[PDB]
Amino acid sequence: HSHGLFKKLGIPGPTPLPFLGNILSYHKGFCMFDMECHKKYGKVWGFYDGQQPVLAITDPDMIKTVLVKECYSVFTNRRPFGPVGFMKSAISIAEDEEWKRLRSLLSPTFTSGKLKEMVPIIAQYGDVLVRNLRREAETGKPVTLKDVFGAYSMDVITSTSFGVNIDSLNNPQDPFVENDPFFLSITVFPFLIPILEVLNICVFPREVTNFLRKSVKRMKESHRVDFLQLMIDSKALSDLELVAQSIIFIFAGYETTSSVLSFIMYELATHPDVQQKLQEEIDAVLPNKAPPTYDTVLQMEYLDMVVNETLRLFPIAMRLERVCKKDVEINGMFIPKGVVVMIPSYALHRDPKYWTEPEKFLPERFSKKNKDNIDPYIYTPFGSGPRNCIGMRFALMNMKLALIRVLQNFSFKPCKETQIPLKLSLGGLLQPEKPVVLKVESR
Amino acid sequence: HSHGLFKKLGIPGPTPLPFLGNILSYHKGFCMFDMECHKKYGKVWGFYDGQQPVLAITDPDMIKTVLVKECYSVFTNRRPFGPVGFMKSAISIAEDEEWKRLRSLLSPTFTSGKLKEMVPIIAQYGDVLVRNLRREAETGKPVTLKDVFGAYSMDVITSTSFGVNIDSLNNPQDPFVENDPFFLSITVFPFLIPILEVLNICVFPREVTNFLRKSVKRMKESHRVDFLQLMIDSKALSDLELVAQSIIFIFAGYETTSSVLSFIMYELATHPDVQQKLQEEIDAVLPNKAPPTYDTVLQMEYLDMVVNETLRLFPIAMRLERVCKKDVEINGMFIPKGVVVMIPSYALHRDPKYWTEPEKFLPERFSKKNKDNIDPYIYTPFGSGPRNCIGMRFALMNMKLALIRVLQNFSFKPCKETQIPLKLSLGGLLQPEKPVVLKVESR
Ligand code: HEM
Ligand code: HEM
Repeated sequence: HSHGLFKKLGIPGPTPLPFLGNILSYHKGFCMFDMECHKKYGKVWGFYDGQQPVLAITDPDMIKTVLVKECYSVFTNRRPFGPVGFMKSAISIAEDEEWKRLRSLLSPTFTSGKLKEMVPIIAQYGDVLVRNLRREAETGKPVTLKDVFGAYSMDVITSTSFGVNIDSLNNPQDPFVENDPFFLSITVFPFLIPILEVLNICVFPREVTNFLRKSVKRMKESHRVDFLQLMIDSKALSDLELVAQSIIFIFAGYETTSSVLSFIMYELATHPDVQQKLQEEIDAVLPNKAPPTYDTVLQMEYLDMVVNETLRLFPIAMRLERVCKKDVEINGMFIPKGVVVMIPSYALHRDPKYWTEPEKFLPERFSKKNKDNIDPYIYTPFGSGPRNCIGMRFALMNMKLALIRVLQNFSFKPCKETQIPLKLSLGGLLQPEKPVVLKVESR
Repeated sequence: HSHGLFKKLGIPGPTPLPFLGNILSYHKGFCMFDMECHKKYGKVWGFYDGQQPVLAITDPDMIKTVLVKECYSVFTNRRPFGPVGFMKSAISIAEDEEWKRLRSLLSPTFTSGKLKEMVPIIAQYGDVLVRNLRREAETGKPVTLKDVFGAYSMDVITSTSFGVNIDSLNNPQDPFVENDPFFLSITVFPFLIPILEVLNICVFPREVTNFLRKSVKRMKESHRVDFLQLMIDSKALSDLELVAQSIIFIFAGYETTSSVLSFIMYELATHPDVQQKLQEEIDAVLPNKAPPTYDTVLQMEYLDMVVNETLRLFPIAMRLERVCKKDVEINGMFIPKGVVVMIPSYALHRDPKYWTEPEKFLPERFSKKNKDNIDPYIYTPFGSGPRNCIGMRFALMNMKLALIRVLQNFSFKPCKETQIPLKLSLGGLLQPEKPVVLKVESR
């Protein structure tokens, strides 16, 4: 019974219940629980995910020590969840030297030279997204963004990860990836995890994967550029190791790209002045609906300010977590072994200590005048340090290339069904209660 | 399902059954299973303790690499058993840097200077053992050795570990330590170990310990020398850490000292020529039943030859085990991570490759002429390397000091109930089927 740990260290926090800990406070959500704790407990507090002590830090120098300084020594891996199966070889689930080999083997896949080669492929579906948009604009009714953006993010994934060119929205019969009530029990009962592993049970639907893996056996052997072809050229890797990384690239590129693009278009439709100014910049850099290029995207500054400010209001990861590998003492406080150090990214992005009017959508926070006054460890939408988001530059380029072609042809206004203000899904995922619906008018 | 590992590496061994592995071959015992495997599979073979692959090595250079060379790097810890409770801080159960701190903090307790201070204490009970022997000799009937030796080993433990002077055989109402059907299930079902730990269940009777711990709270604080006083003088230790080590000293000093002394007196009674020659040397170094001292024991060579030769026939540990911490390659073979490397000490001590007439009791193998021709890694009754038996010199001095006072007064002859030949307990423990009973005559 380690529930007396945070009071044995003099660290404030909510009082844990037996077995459950503080998981009953998650009825508001992880975001609201972190904002309420940071408000009443200060810079450092602790809580218990069942029997697992979780220490939350908000000090920028202390965050820098965890994410960047003592990364390879103390804070190398995140906390493990339940039955992972063969997915233990995922770069995000790998630990210690196992991860260092994968992070070094997959880093060249996200080079500035390799990414510029991917711009023409994902810009093709930017035209396909407009094709499905023009129809759902000429059909004359509000459009659910997560459908067209989910299809776009799916098409971008398949062509960049394997090259299987599909129109996910127009070919939904073959998607082929249409893929609390247990994870609440799994964290309070971590002793049941080895039982599910020996039963071949996994948190992911285990019957999947196998149909995505046998497709790599025919195309890897029996001039095209994609994530797969860049991994085969590369001690050396395994065939099953190649499958696990491609699965984590789809999960990290599907729900993330669509949700952020959904939050962005919600902020643009609710702020026509920002949408008006952004479309003027898009028309200025790209005259007469010019095709967006790699060098063109990296020039539009107001587009970068819009993407950065929406990621502040909605950091879809919510938290940054590291596992304390041994008894250490960082920046003046003692961290015992086994404690999960957590960085509340959502709570820090809405703190009046660093942001003026946190609930407001003000893209001018990230202009070249005020961008220098932003702490790189208070604003971490992609994490930081050696274990940051390895697909950060790919996601930014993928999302912006869609925002240009979408705004080059359409203006977005709210509808009667648009949930204003937007209510964050009290669930576990950082999304909105009711899906975003907007009016799409042709320019 | 890792049962194809040893055949994926080209390593011979018995074919494992699902779930069970090769545990059904333990109906003969660990000793006979290791002798049958070393006979038909050669220098290296592998088997499965349920789902745990165990690689057995017999090459002396390969044993030296595991026990001595790559000890701190690869082969640092032994395999873990079931619910350990607070006993995870035991030096023998500790792992990695946690063990290095305990092995360094407890090594001075077994110094040649500290041990010579313990000789007068354990020689006192050598007189008490003769006192109970003279009565059970004058009572005129065969004597069960494990009773008088178990009481002697218990009295030596209590006085050396805490100083509580008792006559365990004459005060058995207050001992106070009178302390397969589950461990076979626990190794085939290792997924049930975390369940027993969270239920406060331990492999040891958990209701014990607590009554031995509250006695240290009154005597540690509220000039005497013992194992306890030598540990208090000593980053620094914890109070609960001091309790765990004293428990492992009793378990390692009770069953081991009594059983080896039981095997020795069986070999002496069945070989009167060895008992006659040993008593003549004891009378020569110690004239007229002289009291044995520290320097006297280290002079009797034939006594050392008798103790060493009995430990060859009965290495009560049977096996030496280390856990492979990472993928390595020792002396020309690849050892994957997680494989338990095992040294069959019993099988090596009875191998005709290094011993002539292995089943014979010939103390002349360890004379100063033939002791140089014995490989220190084929004969390992106390292990080897940094994680060898830390109480080796204490056990040798404790057992010899009893053998001198016992043989200074009594001769030992077999009886009608003496099991000849001695049948090793088919159980898990390295002992004899039926307890040893001998005739004790006064000189
Ligand atoms: C808007 C889009 C995205 C956001 C906001 C985002 C955010 C994040 C964050 C906050 C982390 C944790 C960083 C840390 O713990 O220090 C992370 C990790 C990671 N992300 Fe993303 N991500 C996005 C898209 C992607 C994409 C498109 C990919 C791949 C194609 C990707 C692959 C990964 C991987 C593999 C990791 C784990 C890296 C490791 O453990 O070494 N992410 N991401
Ligand atoms: C005839 C008596 C004894 C024999 C034959 C014996 C044998 C052994 C063997 C074979 C090992 C394993 C070595 C290895 O794995 O490399 C061991 C370990 C150990 N023994 Fe003994 N032992 C005896 C008595 C004792 C006594 C009297 C004590 C303490 C008072 C003791 C304390 C220990 C400890 C603590 C370990 C584990 C050391 C570590 O893990 O670092 N043993 N013993």
